[PDB]
Amino acid sequence: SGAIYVGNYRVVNRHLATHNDWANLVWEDSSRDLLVSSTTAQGCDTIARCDCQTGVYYCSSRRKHYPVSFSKPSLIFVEASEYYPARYQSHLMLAVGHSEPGDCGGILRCQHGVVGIVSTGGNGLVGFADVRDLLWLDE
Ligand SMILES: NC(=O)[C@H]1CCCN(C(=O)Cc2cccnc2N)C1
Ligand SMILES: [Zn+2]
Repeated sequence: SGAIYVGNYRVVNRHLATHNDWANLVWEDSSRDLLVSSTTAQGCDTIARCDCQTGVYYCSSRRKHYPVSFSKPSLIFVEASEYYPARYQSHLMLAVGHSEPGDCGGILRCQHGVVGIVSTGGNGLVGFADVRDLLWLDE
């Protein structure tokens, strides 16, 4: 679990969005595993606007943060799960690191701010849904 709180927006993994997230829907994209909902309170976070390929993510299944090198956002095949059929997930960045289901929502940050959230994993890999291209989050 986990979310990004920026301005009057909450960014979560689409597959973990609550009834309240869907009742206050701003934008969602199944191909990216992202959903953004509106909030009444002003959020705690800054979004990175950069091309960093290194940063640090929070791994809830270890209660720890780990440094990672990650690929540029791209279209990557993701196996079928209970939440989606087998498909290509876009804007996804992979890195070598620990992740379990439950780790989705952990933030990846670089020195400029929030880069994205954990969205996929397994086999010693961790995948992050990129948010740096969503310029409207702080416009
Ligand atoms: N389609 C998606 O974005 C995900 C939906 C939930 C299930 N998916 C995983 O990759 C979970 C996972 C498996 C094993 C270790 N770590 C993990 N985070 C795919
Ligand atoms: Zn950066």
